[PDB]
Amino acid sequence: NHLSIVTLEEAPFVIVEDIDPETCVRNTVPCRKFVKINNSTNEGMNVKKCCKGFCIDILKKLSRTVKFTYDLYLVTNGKHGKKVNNVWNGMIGEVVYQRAVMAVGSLTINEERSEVVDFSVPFVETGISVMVSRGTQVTGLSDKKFQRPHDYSPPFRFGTVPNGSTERNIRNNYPYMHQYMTKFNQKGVEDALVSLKTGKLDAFIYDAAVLNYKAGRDEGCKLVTIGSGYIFATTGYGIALQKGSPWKRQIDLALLQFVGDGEMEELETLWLTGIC
Amino acid sequence: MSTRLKIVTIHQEPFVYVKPTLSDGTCKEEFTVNGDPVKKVICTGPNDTSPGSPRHTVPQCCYGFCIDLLIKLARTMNFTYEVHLVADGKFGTQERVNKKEWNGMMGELLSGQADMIVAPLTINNERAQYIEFSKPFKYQGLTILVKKGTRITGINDPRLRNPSDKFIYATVKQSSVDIYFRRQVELSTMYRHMEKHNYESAAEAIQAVRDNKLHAFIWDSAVLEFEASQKCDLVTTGELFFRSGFGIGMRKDSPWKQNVSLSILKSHENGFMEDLDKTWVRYQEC
Ligand SMILES: CCN(Cc1cc(=O)n2c(C(=O)NC)c(C)sc2n1)c1ccc(F)cc1
Ligand SMILES: N[C@@H](CCC(=O)O)C(=O)O
Repeated sequence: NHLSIVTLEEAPFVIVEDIDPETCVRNTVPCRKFVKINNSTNEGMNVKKCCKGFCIDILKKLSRTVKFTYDLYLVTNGKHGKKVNNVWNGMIGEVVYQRAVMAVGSLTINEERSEVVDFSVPFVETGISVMVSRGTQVTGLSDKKFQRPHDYSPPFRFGTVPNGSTERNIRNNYPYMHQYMTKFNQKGVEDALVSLKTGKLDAFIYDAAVLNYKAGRDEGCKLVTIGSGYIFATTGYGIALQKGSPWKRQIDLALLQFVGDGEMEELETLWLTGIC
Repeated sequence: MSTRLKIVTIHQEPFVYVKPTLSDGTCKEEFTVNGDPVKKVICTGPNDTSPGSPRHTVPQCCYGFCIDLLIKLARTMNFTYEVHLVADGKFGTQERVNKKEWNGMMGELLSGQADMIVAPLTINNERAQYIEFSKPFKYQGLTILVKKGTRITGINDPRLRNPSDKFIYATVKQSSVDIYFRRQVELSTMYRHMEKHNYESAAEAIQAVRDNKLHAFIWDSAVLEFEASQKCDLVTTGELFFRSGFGIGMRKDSPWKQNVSLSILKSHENGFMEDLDKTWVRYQEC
């Protein structure tokens, strides 16, 4: 009934805030982050941070509906999820190695992850999108500028934020594009939006739902998602749960109720809608 | 003896096209836009389309998005199947008999008549309480199909939010769109008008919008948006009120539920699902 639940920051899905100068106020839920004392010890401390966002509003709704309480924590070993020598890290990892009953955030459902964890029904449509400055000419991932980057002189500059579903999808389908992209690996989304706006990168390949949110909220509406916000290798954001979990049913039916009720379209109006 | 999967489906263009077998009982060799051969299965459905009539089962030619996807799920997971059409031509709703029962494909799946539903079956709370759905193989919504000339803002036109006789609108009886209006209070004045005019089939309502014997049709956009591209005399109005996805139906006991979703994801990821969409769903202009 009192479940360990992992999350990861990614505006607007999960937003971390520092606790008030005493406790967590408004729509915010408390969320602990284990912070190391130093980088040559395992000794650390659980800092009390304050979590909010679209997924946090889904989790807030789910505890009420499904009737559970939770101990919310932020993933420190990695990010979303990556298989390293057949050993999982990030949110996925936390659920696999029974450190979390479930993972709520901007976590992309994919076959690879569905072999190890059970996913709730999708709550946000996602996949791969291509953001450029308003004026770059790209048909999609299918572009010879991407498929064959050395056919063009000078070559096209494009990258992603590695160790996530996007990089796995590109590695899986386009081996030549992948090996080319690696030299343009971005630390995170903010670096890539700057590398884009400051002309240091010609296109940033990333998660559809985050790229679509970033376009709509762009200062001066210079950055855009190719097509009219076209998604390739279409998937969604799902709640990760342990294989054979008893919560799956209860969570799926609640999520399906929230879609039907209009409670989900409400969440999209509050958190995801943009200007541009 | 059998491990041969009973596959219930419905007729719904461009997902499942149903046509007669030839005189030898075989399927016509048809070729796609590309020039590649159209994959076709035999489907043992009835012939008398009339309600409360004797169902005489006859082999027919089944092909479309959902057939390509079934052939895929078959090859991939290694299983054999027999395709048959839903005896009552319905998707599935739960009706009062005290005791309640499901009609259409939903009834068929739950009764044992079918071991899996390969069709454009909308995922919803009602159905999901009783059956297991796969991860979606399509995300679409609901929209209004009208004759070119009929002017409507969308789902909130005065001719729809406040009904009459000058403007007659409806949906398909015993479907998810039926359930949708039947469970929402804000649409109570809409459903009470619509239940008076609801159609036994989508084909029938789309025909009635062609005949001008119907003014507007609230149905699945993947189907409606397609019919408009095929029939330039018909047009879709407004954006999408409500968004829903299609899933493969199975029983909660079915040991295929995992492997079905793993294939649907494999297919999305590797662009085969976009391939199917590019083949069937997105073609023609007006
Ligand atoms: C097109 C295939 N998809 C995308 C998809 C399906 C879907 O049903 N939903 C729902 C919804 O109506 N859920 C009840 C949302 C809300 S956003 C969303 N996106 C897909 C396919 C596989 C997958 F694992 C995830 C998404
Ligand atoms: N949401 C993605 C990370 C972002 C991306 O790879 O575009 C995941 O769960 O892997």
